[PDB]
Amino acid sequence: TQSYTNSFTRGVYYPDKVFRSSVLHSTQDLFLPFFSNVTWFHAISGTNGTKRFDNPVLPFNDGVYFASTEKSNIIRGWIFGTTLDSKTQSLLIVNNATNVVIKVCEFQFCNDPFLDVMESEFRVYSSANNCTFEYVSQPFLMDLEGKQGNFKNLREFVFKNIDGYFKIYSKHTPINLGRDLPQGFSALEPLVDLPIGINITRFQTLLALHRSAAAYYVGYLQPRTFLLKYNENGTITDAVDCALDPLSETKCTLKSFTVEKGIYQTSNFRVQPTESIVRFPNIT
Amino acid sequence: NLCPFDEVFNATRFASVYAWNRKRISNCVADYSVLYNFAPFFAFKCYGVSPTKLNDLCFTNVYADSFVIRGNEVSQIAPGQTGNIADYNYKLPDDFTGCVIAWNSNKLDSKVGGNYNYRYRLFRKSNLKPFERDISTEIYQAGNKPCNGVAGVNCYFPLQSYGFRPTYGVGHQPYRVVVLSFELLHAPATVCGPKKSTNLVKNKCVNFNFNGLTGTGVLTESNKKFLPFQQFGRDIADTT
Amino acid sequence: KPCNGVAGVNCYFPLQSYGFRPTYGVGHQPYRVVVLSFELLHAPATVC
Amino acid sequence: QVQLQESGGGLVQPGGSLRLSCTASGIALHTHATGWFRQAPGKEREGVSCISSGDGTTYYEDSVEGRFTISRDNAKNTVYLQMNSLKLEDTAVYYCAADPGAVCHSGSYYYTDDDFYYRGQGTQVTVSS
Amino acid sequence: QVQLQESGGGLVQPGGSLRLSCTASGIALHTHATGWFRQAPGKEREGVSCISSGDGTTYYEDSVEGRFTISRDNAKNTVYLQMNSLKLEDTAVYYCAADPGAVCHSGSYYYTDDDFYYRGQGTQVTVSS
Ligand SMILES: *[C@@H]1O[C@H](CO)[C@@H](O)[C@H](O)[C@H]1NC(C)=O
Repeated sequence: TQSYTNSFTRGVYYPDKVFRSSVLHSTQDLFLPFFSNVTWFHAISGTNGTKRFDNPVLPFNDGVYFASTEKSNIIRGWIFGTTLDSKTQSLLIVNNATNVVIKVCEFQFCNDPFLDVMESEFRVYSSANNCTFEYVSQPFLMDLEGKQGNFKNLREFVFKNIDGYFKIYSKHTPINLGRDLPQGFSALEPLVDLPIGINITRFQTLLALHRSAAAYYVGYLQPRTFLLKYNENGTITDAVDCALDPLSETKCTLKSFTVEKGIYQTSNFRVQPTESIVRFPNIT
Repeated sequence: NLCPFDEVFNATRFASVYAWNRKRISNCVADYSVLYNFAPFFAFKCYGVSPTKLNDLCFTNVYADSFVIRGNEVSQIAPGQTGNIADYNYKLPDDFTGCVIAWNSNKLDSKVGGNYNYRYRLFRKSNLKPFERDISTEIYQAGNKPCNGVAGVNCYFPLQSYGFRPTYGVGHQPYRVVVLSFELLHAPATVCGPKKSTNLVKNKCVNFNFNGLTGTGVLTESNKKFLPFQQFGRDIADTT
Repeated sequence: KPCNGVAGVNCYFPLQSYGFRPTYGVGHQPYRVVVLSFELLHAPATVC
Repeated sequence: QVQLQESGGGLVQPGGSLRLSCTASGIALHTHATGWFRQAPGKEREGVSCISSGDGTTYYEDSVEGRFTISRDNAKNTVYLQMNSLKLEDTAVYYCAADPGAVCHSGSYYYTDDDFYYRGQGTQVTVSS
Repeated sequence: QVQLQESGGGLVQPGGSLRLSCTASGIALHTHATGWFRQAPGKEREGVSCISSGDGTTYYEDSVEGRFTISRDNAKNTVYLQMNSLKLEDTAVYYCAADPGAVCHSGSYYYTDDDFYYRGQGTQVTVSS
C-alpha cells in the first residue's frame, strides 16, 4: 500500500522546556506542515509463511513523524542507522511486555522478523560486537484498554536527531471515534533525550509479523515557522503555520491570531534569475 | 548514591597478566581517602590528580583493575615503555593518567613449594594494540619447520609461568599492581560527580544560578503550576 | 606546616638563582633589558 | 643552609631492585634540575640520570638505559631513583645533586660535566654473593 | 607434556672427556634456567652446574670446579655439559632439569634444593679400568 492522505492539524511539539502563559509565540523549527500528505504502509495478514514484503526501508530526511492506531500491540520496535551492517553502529528500541531496551551498536545480520502464522520469537540479530549505552527505563507505549467498540488508543510520535542528541516526543490520545485521522488539535509531550552522536540515514520498523486503511503512518518534517497559542495554564491550544495560505502569512506577520478587515502588506515578491550567461572575449 | 571500593580493589586470587579482570563503575561518590586502610603500599603514585582534591572533581567513567607481576618490571607499566614484558603482555597508552599502586607481595603471593598459578606470554607474532588482551594458546612459529605438531623443535610454547619462592630476594620477588584509570570527556551528562550545592535563601535580593543560567533578584513562592516536563519560566521579550 | 623555621618541607627560601653556562644555546642565554617608560601629556615637560 | 639527604642503599643481591630517595630541605623541587652521580673506587665519578625543571624530561646514560628509572614527587619534595636488575659492576656510592635552571641538555651543553651547585653525602650500594 | 631428552654417557676411561647434551622439546631455552643433577648408588642426588635465564651466569659446585664446563645454544635449543679430567668417583647417573625464571642463585636461594618443575630420564656415565 502506498496511498496518500492529508494530515489536518497534527505534527506539533513543544520546542523547548520554558513556560509561557496567555501569549502567542512565533518559532522557527522543524515541524510537520499543515494539510501535508502522508503515505500509508500496510502489513498484510500473510497466511503462508514465505514472504510479504510489507516492511520497506525509508529515506529518513531531517526528522520523522510517526502515528498508529490499533487495539493490539503488534507495532513494537524501531531500528535506525546509516548502513545496518557489520561496519557501522545501529540503534534499536524494543518494547518488552512492561519495559523497553534501547541498545545501539553493530548488528551484522537482520534477515527478517520471525514469521510464525506469542511467546519469545523475536531473534533478529546473531552477533553483537563491542558497544556501550544499553539504556533501560519506563516503557514508552502504555496500554490504554479499549472497550465497547469504536474506541482505540492513538499513538503519536516525533523522532529527531540533531547535534548528537536523539529526541522522541510522544502522546497517547484515547479518543479516535470512527475516523482513523480525526479532527482536533493535540500537542506532543517530550519523553526522553538520548545522547548517541551517530548519523541516521536509514531506518526500519519492527512488526509482530506472525499474522495480521493501513493503521500506520509516517510523515516528513521541514523547518517551518509556526505561531503557537499558549493558554493561561501551560498548554498549547492552537497553532498557525506561516507558509500555507496568504491569510496564514498575514497572521504571522501581524503576530496576532485573529485579523480584522483591511489591507496588510506582508512580504516582497521578487523574480529569480533562470540562467547565468558567461561572456568572455575570444582570446586563445 | 555510593560505591564501595574495598571489595573492588582486592580479590581472593589475582588473575594472571595474559587474562586480567577489569571493572567499570560510575554514578557514585568519588571518595579516595578511604583506601589507605584496605590495601598496604608504599608509593601511592597518583600522577594526574592530587589525593586531597579528588573529593570535588567530577569524573565520568573510571576503570579499576589489578594484576600480579615480578618485581623486576614494576616500572615497566608506564607510558612510552617497551620490552617483552610490556609490548606483548600489558602496555599503557602514551597519554595515560590515573593512580598506579605497586606493593611487594611475598606473604600472600608466594609458596614454599612454588606457586605456579601466575602466567604470562613471551612469544607472539607482533606488538598488540593498547588495552588489548590475548588469551589464545597456540604454538608460535619460531623456525623454518612448520609448527603443526603439539610441541617440538623450533615450536615454542608461548605461555610461560613464574617460579616464586620466599627464599628469593628482591627483584625476583612478586609484586601486585592495582591501577585506577581516569578519563575526562563529555556526552552522558548524568555521570557527573561532586557538583552538588546547597543553601537556598528566600525573600532577599541575591544572586542565583539554576542549572546553567545566572541572575540577580529576589525569589518568592508563587501560585503557579508547571507541567512536569517544563523547567524554566518566561514571558514577553525573553526574560526569565 | 608553620614556617618559623628556616628550612624544611613546605618552608622554602624566597630568592632563586639561575645559571649561564656559556654552552647554553639561545633558550636560557642572557639578555640585557632596559625599559624606557614614557609619559606624554600637556604638562610642564622637562625632557625634549 | 640548603642540605640534600639521601636514603637507601646497602647490600642488595644481583638481579634485585632498590629505591634510592633524595630530599631537599631548603630549596624546593620542580624549579631546579636534579641529577644522580655515582662513584666507585679506582675510577672517576659518572652521572646516572637527570630531571629538568618544568614537567621533566628524563635523560639516561648509555650504561643504564632501560634498567634505571627516575621520578620526582612534589607532594613529598623527593626524587626517587628506581634501579632494577643490577649487575656486579654497579657497586658504588651515589650522590644526588641539584642545579639551578633546566641545566640538563639545554643547547650544546650536557650534564656529564659535574658542576652542580648543591651536593650530598651519598649512600653506598653493594652487589655481591 | 614437555619432555627433556638427554644424550651421551657410557664407558669412559679416567682422564678422558665427554659431552652430555640435553634438549628441550616443548619449552625453549634462554627463558628457563637448566641445571644438572647427578646421583650415585647408595648416595643422595647432588647438583652439578646451572645457567641462568638471561645471558647466563655459570655456577659450579665445590667438587666440580675447574674441570666441568657448561654451555647453551639456542640454534639447536640444547644445553651442553662438557666433562674433562674425570676421576674414579664420578661414576653416576646424570639428569638435566629446567625451572622457569632465574632460579639459580637469586637472593638467599641456591639450586642445591631440588625443586625443578621439569625433569628427565637421565644417562649413565661410568669410569672404570
Ligand atoms: C487550569 O488549571 C486549573 C487549575 O488546576 C485546572 O482546573 C483547569 O483545567 C485549567 N484551566 C483551563 C485550561 O482553562
